[PDB]
Amino acid sequence: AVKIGIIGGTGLDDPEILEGRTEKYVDTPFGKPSDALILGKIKNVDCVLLARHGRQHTIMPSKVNYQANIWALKEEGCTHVIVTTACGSLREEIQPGDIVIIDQFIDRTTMRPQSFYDGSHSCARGVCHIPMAEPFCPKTREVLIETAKKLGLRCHSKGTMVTIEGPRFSSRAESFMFRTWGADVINMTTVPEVVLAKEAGICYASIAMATDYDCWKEHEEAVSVDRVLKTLKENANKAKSLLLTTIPQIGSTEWSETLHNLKNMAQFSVLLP
Amino acid sequence: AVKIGIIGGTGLDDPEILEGRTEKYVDTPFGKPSDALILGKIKNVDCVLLARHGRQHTIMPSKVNYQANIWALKEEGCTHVIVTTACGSLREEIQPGDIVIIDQFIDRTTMRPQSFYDGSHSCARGVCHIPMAEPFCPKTREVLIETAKKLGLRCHSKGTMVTIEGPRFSSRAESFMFRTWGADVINMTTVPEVVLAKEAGICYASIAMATDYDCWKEHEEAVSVDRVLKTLKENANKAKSLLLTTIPQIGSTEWSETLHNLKNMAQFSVLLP
Amino acid sequence: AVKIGIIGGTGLDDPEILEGRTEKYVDTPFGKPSDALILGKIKNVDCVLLARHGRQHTIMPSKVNYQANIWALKEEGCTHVIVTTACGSLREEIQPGDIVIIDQFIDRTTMRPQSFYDGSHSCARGVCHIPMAEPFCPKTREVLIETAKKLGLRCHSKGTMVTIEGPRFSSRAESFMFRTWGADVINMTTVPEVVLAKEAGICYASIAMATDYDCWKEHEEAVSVDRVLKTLKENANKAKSLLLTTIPQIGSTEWSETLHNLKNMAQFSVLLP
Ligand SMILES: Nc1ncnc2c(CN3C[C@H](CSc4ccc(Cl)cc4)[C@@H](O)C3)c[nH]c12
Ligand SMILES: Nc1ncnc2c(CN3C[C@H](CSc4ccc(Cl)cc4)[C@@H](O)C3)c[nH]c12
Ligand SMILES: Nc1ncnc2c(CN3C[C@H](CSc4ccc(Cl)cc4)[C@@H](O)C3)c[nH]c12
Repeated sequence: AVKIGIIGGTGLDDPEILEGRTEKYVDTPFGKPSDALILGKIKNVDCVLLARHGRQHTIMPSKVNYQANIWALKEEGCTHVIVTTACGSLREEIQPGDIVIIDQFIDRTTMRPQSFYDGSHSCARGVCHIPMAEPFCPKTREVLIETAKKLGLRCHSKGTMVTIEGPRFSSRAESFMFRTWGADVINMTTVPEVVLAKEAGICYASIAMATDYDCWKEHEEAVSVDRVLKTLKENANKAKSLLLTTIPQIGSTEWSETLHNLKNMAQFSVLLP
Repeated sequence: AVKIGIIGGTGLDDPEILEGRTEKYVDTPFGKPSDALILGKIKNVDCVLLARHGRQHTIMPSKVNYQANIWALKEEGCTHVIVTTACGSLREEIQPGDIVIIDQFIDRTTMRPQSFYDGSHSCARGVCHIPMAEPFCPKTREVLIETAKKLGLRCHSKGTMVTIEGPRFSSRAESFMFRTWGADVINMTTVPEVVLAKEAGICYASIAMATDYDCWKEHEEAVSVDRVLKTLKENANKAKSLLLTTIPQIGSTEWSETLHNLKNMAQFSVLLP
Repeated sequence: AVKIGIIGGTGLDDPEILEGRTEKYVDTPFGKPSDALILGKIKNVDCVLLARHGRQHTIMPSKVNYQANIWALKEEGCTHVIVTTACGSLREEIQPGDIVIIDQFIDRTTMRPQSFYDGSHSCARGVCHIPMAEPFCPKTREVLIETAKKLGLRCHSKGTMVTIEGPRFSSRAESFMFRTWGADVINMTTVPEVVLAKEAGICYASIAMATDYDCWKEHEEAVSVDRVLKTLKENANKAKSLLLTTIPQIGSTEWSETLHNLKNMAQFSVLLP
């Protein structure tokens, strides 16, 4: 069965869009999810919705309960998780408003749990070393790409997200260094969400929306909260249209082989006594 | 009004120099400052002095209470914070003994709180994402530069500090990598001091004194505590003269616009419910 | 006297090999070592054996008690610590099965104590800033090199280990970035083991065994637990032969000057009140 966890800036909740809406507060072995899971049906496909920074944004990216979020989506039975994220563009040709279907990351985070297998829980015994060669679901990305071209939206079919610890924005020196590293976009939340998704055997893809060019331009104002907020307001419909047209397609594709493979990868990543 | 917090290796305390000296032990929402604040007047300008690693240097750079230090200077009413720091040179042309008026950093730290807005305190509610495009006060740096040329001291008008976690020094591989990154000087304390200063709406500049060339030279002894200590002893007067001649000038400049701008930046960085 | 702590994948325990075997559970100021120290004699040289991830591998590289391991070896009286480690090759010419006698590292770790001098213990008072220009014992490496050529084994006489936090493997973007950085091999345990060894005045060298090429190859399967495990099984005898032929030689060399120098370096790294 297809069940799609959706994380992020999605006005997808709900009434016209979400049929059979149910609000469910969840307690996981890793503590509390960011907010109540919102459960329902979007065009006859089972979905689960989750606001990353909580009821009206009160928790910093560093202190987001990533373990609880992923574990709670898996336990509802999600086979997919498709997320949305604001990001800074590190390249001229990724303009604010553009979607980037990222395919790689570089971790610049420092204070974040990145495994369920942390020694502390009976649900996750042993040590897990999960492969990250292909951090993002190949077939989901493809649908995301096909669908954005169907929508005639500006879109980059690939890209490397650098995830900074934050909550501060980058210095200029840092911005230029990530440029030399070959990173395309920058955020605060992609790691460890994607790593925990893979540990859980979930197919996970990210819709990244560029909102600013960070601070690397010498003659333009550098990123701020207010500039990200207004760009994000202007452009939020694109990520929303992309998901409404994507979700029909996911629920009408063959998935058993991808999910079987993802399950074995996660299974065989773990070392028991 | 002008009030200048001064952090670091400053024999500025006191008797000839500091008029109207007062020792004040402070308790902030973020715990204890590194040491008692020493309060007084240097050439008719209100100053506040603070030893970064405590009464006779007992705390590692990683465990320095950066939140408490900055918050306590702000609460005394500082409009400026000008700091001094030892550093390793990552370029031949920055010789030991040289001052670098840094203008950028690269964060290599890992275990450090970098925001007052951490979820825990009523004085700092919401999430703060502070811009870091220009981490250091433009007009203060300028005075620092003008004044060092007035002193005929060797000086670099700009520079990128890499801040390592420590307390160890860098491996050679690490030293060469920061070189390829375009870093000029290296230390253990610049981040998060500067980031917390900006969150507080304080104009903050750093006097960086090169003490060694780290370990990148193939045919010279690599950095050690004793080599830094003796270079620092030989060269400590330069940073002291620079501040005595700088402090008159700060207290005689126009500041209201810079501080208004810095206040709005900090104000508009924060997200409430 | 020579006493050699040996950490890692060593079937050196024991009966044919280890004379006068004794199992000793130890309590250090920094908590418990990874496992019981196994104590005895290998070709008439006093050795101490220690399994890094514990009795049948149950602790993640991030949560390994590095402070306890090193401190317990020092307190038994080790003058040397020679370790073995699996690693990913970041260069074509380092083939799986090859030994790399590493000589440098780059730290990509984030959540790890890296000093005994942490403020908390009477055995380690003050702040320690240990030089890392030459993180690995020069004369031990040399014996390791000479001995591998005597064994006619494939061997790289130098190399830069990047130590990632883990427990996940690297993304591809990350793999390529460490390549551009000039790293040769990749692991999860080298830092802070080597840094704590130096703080302790112990001569410390690493036998690194390449087990995989991580994920940088476009047309080969990326690293997994099972691929590392089988390569490691196939190649484990090489690291074992290298140590049996190395250990005679260490116990028959002049060491007093190296250890005196290493002791002064550690001594003079520390700042008391
Ligand atoms: N240059 C940049 N650097 C790092 N991250 C970002 C991001 C990504 N997030 C924006 C956000 C800061 S602004 C914002 C916007 C809406 C709301 Cl409700 C709350 C806050 C952080 O979660 C990271 C966009 N541009 C970035
Ligand atoms: N190559 C290098 N790398 C990192 N940091 C530094 C530093 C900066 N600090 C020196 C200092 C180590 S030596 C010292 C000197 C005086 C006293 Cl009272 C106490 C200790 C650390 O706080 C970082 C200088 N050279 C450096
Ligand atoms: N590409 C790579 N990246 C990071 N580390 C490694 C390592 C080094 N270790 C292997 C090991 C993962 S696989 C393994 C093997 C035997 C046992 Cl008993 C338990 C687990 C981690 O400790 C890091 C090899 N290849 C690596």
